[PDB]
Amino acid sequence: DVPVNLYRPNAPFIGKVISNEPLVKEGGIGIVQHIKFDLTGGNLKYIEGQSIGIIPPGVDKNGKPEKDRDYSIASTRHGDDVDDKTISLCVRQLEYKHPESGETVYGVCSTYLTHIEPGSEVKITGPVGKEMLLPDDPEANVIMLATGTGIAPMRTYLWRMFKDAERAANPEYQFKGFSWLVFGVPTTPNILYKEELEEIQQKYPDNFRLTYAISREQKNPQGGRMYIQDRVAEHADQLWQLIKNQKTHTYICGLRGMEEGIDAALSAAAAKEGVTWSDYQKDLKKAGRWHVETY
Ligand SMILES: Cc1cc2nc3c(=O)[nH]c(=O)nc-3n(C[C@H](O)[C@H](O)[C@H](O)COP(=O)(O)OP(=O)(O)OC[C@H]3O[C@@H](n4cnc5c(N)ncnc54)[C@H](O)[C@@H]3O)c2cc1C
Repeated sequence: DVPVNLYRPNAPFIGKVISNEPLVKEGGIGIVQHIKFDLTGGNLKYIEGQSIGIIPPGVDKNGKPEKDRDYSIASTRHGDDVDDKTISLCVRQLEYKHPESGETVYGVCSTYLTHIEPGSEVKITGPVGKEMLLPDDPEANVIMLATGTGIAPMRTYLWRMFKDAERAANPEYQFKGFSWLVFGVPTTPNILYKEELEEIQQKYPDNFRLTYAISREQKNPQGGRMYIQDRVAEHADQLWQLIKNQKTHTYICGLRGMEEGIDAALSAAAAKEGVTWSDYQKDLKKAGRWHVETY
């Protein structure tokens, strides 16, 4: 049922860039781009929570062809125009230290993508992944814990749940549960898709809650910068009470490092009721109700 590896590295789909828009507003940190690709002329299909590969041009420092890099799909199965013709990505330009030889180092595939022009052809593989799928059950509770580009699979969920055109296109999924996104970014200009998330919470106050952790604008109770683990700690009891429901799913996505603090906070909440979270969590994972994609 789930589409997987309709295209592979040895024979990728050659798509075309339709658009490449900035998601970091003025005064933000770094570069994050929303990139939409044209799927017509191939049979790439996908669903929410999946990823695709991009193969960038060029050779590495050893003269070898650059390999596939994976990116979370940021559009629903229908694409952003709900026409089943496109796919979108949410791509950060990787750049970093002199402690790697040079000045700023720029990631190969992410710089290629963030600066790519409409009309350009791109090698696309996939889709891949079965561990970040949304339940078919419209009454499920969905907790979403995202930092940075980890917003990508959450966008596919929330758009399927809450976009008018999606609801009209998806007879069998009329979401009536409760979802709660905790989203960590450094600044308010760095809140990817801010306007549309806040629009969704406004329209569906009983079905969507939005919580920000903004490190350059907020301090945790210990006086440090506010991170997502701080917000999960602040709301640990609320989150644990939701997690106790047999129909609750939790999704974690972002750059690696968030999980440790999320676990310590939930562990303290569950312990009050004589539950060891690490054991409860293994069971959730086994049941397919604890989903993690970090990188
Ligand atoms: C399942 C999955 C989904 C992903 N989804 C997304 C997504 O939606 N959006 C997105 O932007 N990315 C996503 N990523 C990461 C993405 O695949 C690429 O790793 C990333 O874009 C960087 O690739 P590059 O080609 O730009 O960098 P490369 O040129 O491949 O450079 C990467 C290398 O630089 C180093 N490095 C990384 N960060 C630092 C740092 N600050 N300090 C020091 N060295 C560093 C390491 O050596 C790393 O191997 C995802 C990864 C996976 C596995």
